[PDB]
Amino acid sequence: MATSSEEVLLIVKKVRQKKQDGALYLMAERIAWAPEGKDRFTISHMYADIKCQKISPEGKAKIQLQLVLHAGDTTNFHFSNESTAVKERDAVKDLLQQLLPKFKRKAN
Amino acid sequence: EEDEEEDDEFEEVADDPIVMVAGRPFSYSEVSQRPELVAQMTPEEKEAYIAMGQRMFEDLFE
Repeated sequence: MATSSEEVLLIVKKVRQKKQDGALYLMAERIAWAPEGKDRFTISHMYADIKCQKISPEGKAKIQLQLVLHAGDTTNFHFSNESTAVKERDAVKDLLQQLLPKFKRKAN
Repeated sequence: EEDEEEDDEFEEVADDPIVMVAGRPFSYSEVSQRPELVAQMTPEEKEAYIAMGQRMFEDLFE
């Protein structure tokens, strides 16, 4: 969505951020989430400020994805796509983990 | 307004890049754990692995 034309990695939908149904957008250099149908993302984090990740594995009925940033903030994305939730989480997690080193900037 | 989020089972994910070996996509922690992989990895792949490591290596110093 950036004017710089970034490489959108993965567009996840039915992504609930604290009971807020929206979508999780993994963009080239930033992970941004927005509810239902919004142009302006609600939560935008850059792979450069993210320290590590945390994810609810297959032992979780609720498909969640926590992002631990260097700032001292951790956001847990609650995927509720009954058909892809887990895979979309795992996908995001995969892309997230793999793409992190590209912008990873230890500021803490 | 409530909270259905608990955080009782999360895998601390680690920023791990993908390094191909012999044309096969392996993870960095995967390639590093397998000496045979780096031993079967081409110069390009080895340099790629090394370079990919330098990226993370340049993000330390603390």
